[PDB]
Amino acid sequence: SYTNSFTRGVYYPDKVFRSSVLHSTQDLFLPFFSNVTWFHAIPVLPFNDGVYFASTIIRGWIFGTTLDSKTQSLLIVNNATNVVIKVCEFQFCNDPFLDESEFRVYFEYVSQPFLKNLREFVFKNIDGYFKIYSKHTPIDLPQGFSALEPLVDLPIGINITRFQTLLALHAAAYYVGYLQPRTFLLKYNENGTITDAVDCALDPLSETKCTLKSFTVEKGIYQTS
Amino acid sequence: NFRVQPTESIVRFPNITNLCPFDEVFNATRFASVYAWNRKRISNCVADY
Amino acid sequence: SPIEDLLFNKVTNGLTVLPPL
Amino acid sequence: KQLSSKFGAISSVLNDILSRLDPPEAEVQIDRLITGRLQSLQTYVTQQLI
Amino acid sequence: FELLHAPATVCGPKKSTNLVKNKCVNFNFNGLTGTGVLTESNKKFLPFQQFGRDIADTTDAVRDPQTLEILDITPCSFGGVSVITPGTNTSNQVAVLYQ
Ligand SMILES: *[C@@H]1O[C@H](CO)[C@@H](O[C@@H]2O[C@H](CO)[C@@H](O)[C@H](O)[C@H]2NC(C)=O)[C@H](O)[C@H]1NC(C)=O
Ligand SMILES: *[C@@H]1O[C@H](CO)[C@@H](O)[C@H](O)[C@H]1NC(C)=O
Ligand SMILES: *[C@@H]1O[C@H](CO)[C@@H](O)[C@H](O)[C@H]1NC(C)=O
Ligand SMILES: *[C@@H]1O[C@H](CO)[C@@H](O)[C@H](O)[C@H]1NC(C)=O
Repeated sequence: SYTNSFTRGVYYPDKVFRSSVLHSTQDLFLPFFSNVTWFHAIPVLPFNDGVYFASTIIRGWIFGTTLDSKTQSLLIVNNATNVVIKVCEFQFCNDPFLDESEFRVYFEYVSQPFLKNLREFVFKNIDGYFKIYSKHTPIDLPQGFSALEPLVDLPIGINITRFQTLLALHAAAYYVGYLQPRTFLLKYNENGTITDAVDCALDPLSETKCTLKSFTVEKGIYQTS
Repeated sequence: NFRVQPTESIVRFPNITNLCPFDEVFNATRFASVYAWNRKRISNCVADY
Repeated sequence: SPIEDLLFNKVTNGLTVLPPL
Repeated sequence: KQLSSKFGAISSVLNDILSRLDPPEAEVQIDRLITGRLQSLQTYVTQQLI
Repeated sequence: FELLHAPATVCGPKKSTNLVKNKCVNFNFNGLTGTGVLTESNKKFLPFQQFGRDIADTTDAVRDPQTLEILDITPCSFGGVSVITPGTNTSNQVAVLYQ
């Protein structure tokens, strides 16, 4: 099933604070009005760059290159106490699933867990790192705008080629997006929150707003590109 | 041109965190054999030498 | 003058900006 | 805005280009950087003159 | 030691110094090297935000790691000097003007 994503998927490109200015950034974001493969499964998914993830019950994310013990692989399991991120040469099944005291799937990083609402997660894999972004905002994606604050950084080093999700056996559905490199224009507020993002490759008014570094344009002629 | 100069120097850096395991390796009751040494990896911790 | 007041109110490292004489 | 551009050099910070690097190449890199900055300043002065 | 194969996490112990206020030094806040005064900040940050900037792409506010407070940055007061003088045929005295 396919469903258009209106405007969501905006995360902080850095940890730099800004106050009521406009900051042109060129990083890897989620484009606006791009279709996402809204699943309804109750296999394996390709990884280009980015696992923009949103669901409204499921916990777990398989990451790796071959998914097997031939090279390093990543594992994330979230429960009520903490989060364990185990990286090793781990052997996985074709369709792993959970049970909650028994493990049927087959350095660690113990911190606070990642817990109607909508758990929006944006994943990145560049410069040998791994970055988790999240924002639990209560409510076909709903019409609105919100930021995605950063979280812990995991030094891995290897490249990620394929990924998979998990099913938590007590299900639900989750959106999957894909990021591509482009340029946004983000409007920081006075307090320092991202509240409005405008693209730079859309209908030409958006590109004019990108190339004039302003949100409001007057009548006239503008040469852009 | 007139420019007032700094009079001293400071530096700030975060806490020494996770308390890197080295006392259990450099001060141990028993040790491995000279042919079957056990490799120990220490990471995810700012070292203190 | 009121016209001067209206006109003035409507009109709104290492680099140094000098003040006019 | 032009003050913080690399100008094709190694970096754009004096305390990074004159400490991490070795002066046989650091002299050439800082020469390139100050040449670019002086070119930008000359462009600004010409614009102000016109 | 294993080098040039992975991100580096076993770093040496970098020491820390004491607090300072209202006297511009060559500070170094988690690798951010700069010169400027250290004043109490009236701004409000967010917990994921490290250091601030402005329109002119310059650092204005920084957060120390030892405290949850934030310290503003303002550069040391620079200014050109000028010499008020009459003719040297008239008098030898001069007056110094700071801009
Ligand atoms: C890093 O060290 C500083 C200096 O001790 C810590 O700051 C205070 O530490 C004392 C000692 O436990 C606490 O009682 C205070 O509450 C701390 N003040 C603040 C503002 O945090 C600082 O907490 C340390 N950072 C850590 C532990 O993450
Ligand atoms: C997404 O796919 C649906 C069905 O294939 C289509 O109607 C819609 O126009 C697509 N979205 C965009 C932005 O083209
Ligand atoms: C959560 O999982 C971790 C291992 O991933 C385990 O150590 C912990 O006991 C679990 N907490 C529970 C079951 O409450
Ligand atoms: C910004 O912060 C002020 C208080 O400092 C508050 O009154 C205002 O509502 C905040 N604005 C937003 C958009 O959060």
